[PDB]
Amino acid sequence: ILGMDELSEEDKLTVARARKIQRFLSQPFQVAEVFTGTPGKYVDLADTISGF
Amino acid sequence: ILGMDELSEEDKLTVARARKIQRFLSQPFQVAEVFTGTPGKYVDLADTISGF
Amino acid sequence: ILGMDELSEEDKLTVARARKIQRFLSQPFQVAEVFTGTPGKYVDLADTISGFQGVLTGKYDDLPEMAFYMVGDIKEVKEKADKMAKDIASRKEADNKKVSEELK
Amino acid sequence: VGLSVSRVGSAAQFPGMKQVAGTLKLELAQYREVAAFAQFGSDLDAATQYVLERGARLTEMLKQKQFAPIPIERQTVAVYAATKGFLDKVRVQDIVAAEEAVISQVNPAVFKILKANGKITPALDAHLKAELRKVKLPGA
Amino acid sequence: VGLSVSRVGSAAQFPGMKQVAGTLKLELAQYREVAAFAQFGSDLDAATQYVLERGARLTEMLKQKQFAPIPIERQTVAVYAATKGFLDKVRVQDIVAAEEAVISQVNPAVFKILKANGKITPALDAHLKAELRKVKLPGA
Amino acid sequence: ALTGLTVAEYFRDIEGQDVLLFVDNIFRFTQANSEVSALLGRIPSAVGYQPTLATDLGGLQERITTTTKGSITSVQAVYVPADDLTDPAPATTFAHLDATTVLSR
Amino acid sequence: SNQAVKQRIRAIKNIGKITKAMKMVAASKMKNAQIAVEQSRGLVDPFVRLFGDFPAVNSNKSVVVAVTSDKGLCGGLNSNITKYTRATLATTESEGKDVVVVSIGDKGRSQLTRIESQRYQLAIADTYKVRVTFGQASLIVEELIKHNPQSYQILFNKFRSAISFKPTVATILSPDLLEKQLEDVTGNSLDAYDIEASHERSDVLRDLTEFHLGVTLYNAMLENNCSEHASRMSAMENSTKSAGEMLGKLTLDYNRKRQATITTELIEIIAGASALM
Amino acid sequence: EAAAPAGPKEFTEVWNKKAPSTLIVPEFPSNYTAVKAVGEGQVHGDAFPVNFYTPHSILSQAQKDTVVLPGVDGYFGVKASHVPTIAQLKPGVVELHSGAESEKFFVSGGFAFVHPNGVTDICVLEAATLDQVDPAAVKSALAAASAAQPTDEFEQAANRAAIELYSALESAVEAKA
Repeated sequence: ILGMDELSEEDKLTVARARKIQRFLSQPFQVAEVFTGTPGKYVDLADTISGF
Repeated sequence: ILGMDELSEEDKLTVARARKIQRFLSQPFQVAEVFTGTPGKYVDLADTISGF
Repeated sequence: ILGMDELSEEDKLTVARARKIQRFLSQPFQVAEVFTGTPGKYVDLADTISGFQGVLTGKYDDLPEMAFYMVGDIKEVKEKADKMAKDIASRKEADNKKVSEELK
Repeated sequence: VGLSVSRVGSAAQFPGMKQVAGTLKLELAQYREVAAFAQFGSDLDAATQYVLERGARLTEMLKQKQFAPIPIERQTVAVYAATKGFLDKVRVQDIVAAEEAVISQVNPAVFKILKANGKITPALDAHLKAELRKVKLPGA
Repeated sequence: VGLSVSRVGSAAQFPGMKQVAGTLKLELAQYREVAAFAQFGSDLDAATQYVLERGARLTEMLKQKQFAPIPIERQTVAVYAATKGFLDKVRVQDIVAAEEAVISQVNPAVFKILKANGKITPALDAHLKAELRKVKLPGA
Repeated sequence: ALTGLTVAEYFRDIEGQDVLLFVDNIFRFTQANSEVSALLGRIPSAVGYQPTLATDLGGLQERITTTTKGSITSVQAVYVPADDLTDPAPATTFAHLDATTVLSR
Repeated sequence: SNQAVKQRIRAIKNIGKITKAMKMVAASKMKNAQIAVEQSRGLVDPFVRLFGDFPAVNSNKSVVVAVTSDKGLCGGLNSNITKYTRATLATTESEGKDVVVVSIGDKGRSQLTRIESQRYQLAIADTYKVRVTFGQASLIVEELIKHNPQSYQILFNKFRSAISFKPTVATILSPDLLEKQLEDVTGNSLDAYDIEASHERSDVLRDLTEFHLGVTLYNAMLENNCSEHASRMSAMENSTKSAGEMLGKLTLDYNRKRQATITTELIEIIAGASALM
Repeated sequence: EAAAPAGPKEFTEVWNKKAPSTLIVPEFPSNYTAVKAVGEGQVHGDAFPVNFYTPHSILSQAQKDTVVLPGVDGYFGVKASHVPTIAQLKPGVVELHSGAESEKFFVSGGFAFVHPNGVTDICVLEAATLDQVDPAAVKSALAAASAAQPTDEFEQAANRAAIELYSALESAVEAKA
């Protein structure tokens, strides 16, 4: 409605971190390599926990 | 949003009249005196119209 | 919700032209003249094509909204603005020299 | 007033009332649209304020109380006294009392002329403009 | 909290929990009325900010940790700590770690007299009030 | 509710008094007659109710009147189902109510 | 078809809560701005009693400033003073005067470009972002004195009460270019004053009109900021009204659809069971 | 000599013919002031109206019996029916006297108009009173401000303003009671 200008920068921090988390959940698939463009990744559990 | 003393001199008269009207709508009940202590007051119709 | 004050200016142009053509699709009927009083207008195809083309290009942005309401052509919105405008002053000064006398 | 319709009863009504009710209908249409124009009290126009007070005059004129229906000539004379002048001095409040004073203080022969002639003749609205100026309206 | 109800209500509550829940539910009700307005933080209001911060103090108190049920005297002590104002020292992001810094640090005698008495006594709300200041609350 | 109305109707007819009736939750009267009509195999009307909703309500509510002997007055608790005053059970109930007393928190 | 109406009810309900929050925060910011506005109104009075008030001067160059807002939920404030800006540019112009059009606020360059695209020359914005100070108004006045006009016009909304904002034109004349010429009436009205400066009276008037422009500008964009807050307070109150109207109509519509859903889903069950029984 | 007969009552009569008739006339800053300059009266005796202003404050708008102003030629005192004056003020102390008590307002420069009707309008930017001044930063401020003089003329002006302001401030903070 407004446009992310009236949020006191503790809400803008979690908006930016949540957008980073929203993108970082997406992962290419080795069965969707023929769909879009990308060789698929297999993330380990330790790498997942450390990255998030 | 403005303050209780922001009002006009006539609207404060209506506030002071309605606040004592809505007090006067309350009434002690005859059946409630076994647990409230104050005795109950039956009010007749002419008394209600005249007082209000 | 927000009113028209929050629009862009091309959006206010869109709203003004759309209210104009909304009123301009309205038309009096020759079978509704018995219960409305307004006589009904047959509008030829070339006339309505040219009128709506003119409102779309912008040639009638000066005219108000209610001059388009219940008129036949694009001439009659101009004559209804002429009729509406002239009155905009004519409101009173009908005091006496009446037909409402007591002997004549 | 905007949604209610009777077109079959139109051109089948009282001619004296059909004279006055046309400008009544147009003034109420203008009143509804200048009330829809004002969703807010912040900007006054003083040209729409005239029809915004004439419309609140006519709305107060139109409302009547229960179980007392009014004959058609006393409706015609009251709406004649409302859509014309003769009522601009009462604000919005005393227009019921003003309409009752119009009905009671106007000479009751003019109701008989309006009933038997059916319409308002020139010799009749002459005495309408005459008899309406000599009534005393309670909002002054 | 707004939609949950109990039609027995206050007749079947722990006395002493009854003494703090009456203002806890009122304060949470006011916080729910000013809820979703704490997205304007620099756009302060200075009177709704107190009830917004206290409502955030109280909703982070009521959270629990999954097959760790709490005895009623310890819950009563936690609500008495948070609704009297001892926890405005505390950062709101670690109130859930501040109540192990109330329950484990208050000596286990307040709990025994609150359980056996079954209500808050003037002696106890002097004593544990004095005990609620020698606690090492995680503030910054 | 018919049993309570009979107990009030004796005081109205035979004793000649001004009786009060308290049909607590008239909506539950409607609900129970809806369930009775459903168990008897009847096709339900609008939203889910008995086809006889207005008639099963008017059979109750028309015996609560003033006679030349005395009167029965009803203070019936009303429930509004989906906070919807146009639901057929409160819409049919409000056609009989001569007064509403709203108690609020 | 009954989850679109439910999510529209959710949309209009959160819009109404957003708008009531905006209304209460504008009502709070109007009160904290009224502290600063009524104090700054004092310094305007000595210059308007010393130099008078001369709006229709025959200047051959003017710099017009329309003091607009940054945020746009004001409800017809910036449009009202854009109308007033062109209705003073069509009034004070007399002979072919060069008019420099300036805007203070982002909502001025959006509309003064739409009116006066060629005479628009400067755009001050972001001024109410932290607060308005006199050094800020002084720097803006310095940038207006980079041009050398014979007059200044400041178009702002005078915050009178919480509902009344009147647009105001405040005129500052250049010191001996036009101001001393407008003060002499067969002699002067300024020669009553014993000048107690170091250098000449032209220099003390050159300092005094820069100070008058800075004071007028500071007060102008305090008054306009207070009217901005008190006009957002009424725009976000009518928008909660209309978002309550839309929500009530949507709830009536949703209950009609809920009843119709239960009826048709029950009629399907009866029609399927009557084909088997 | 007055070839443009300007003014608000002329703008409101010329503005009706060049503007749309829907817009009411704009207000002017003369309509929001009350005390004028040329108008009669407004002194009545030994007191006289002193409007001590600031952009962010109104320090006094009462009546005083004498006003000491720190003019650029030197400190002068305004009594009741003073000569009309447009005095540019040096950094110094205004004292508003109202009997035995004296509020010592150190201003940082500005102006001070004594009008024909006896109204004093002191118009300064910053006016600190003398108790909220520290005497510690002014001495290293004068020592440092008497040191850095490059070939810039702008910093010569700013440094001269610095040394005259801090020197007047030490003169008015070491000579108090």
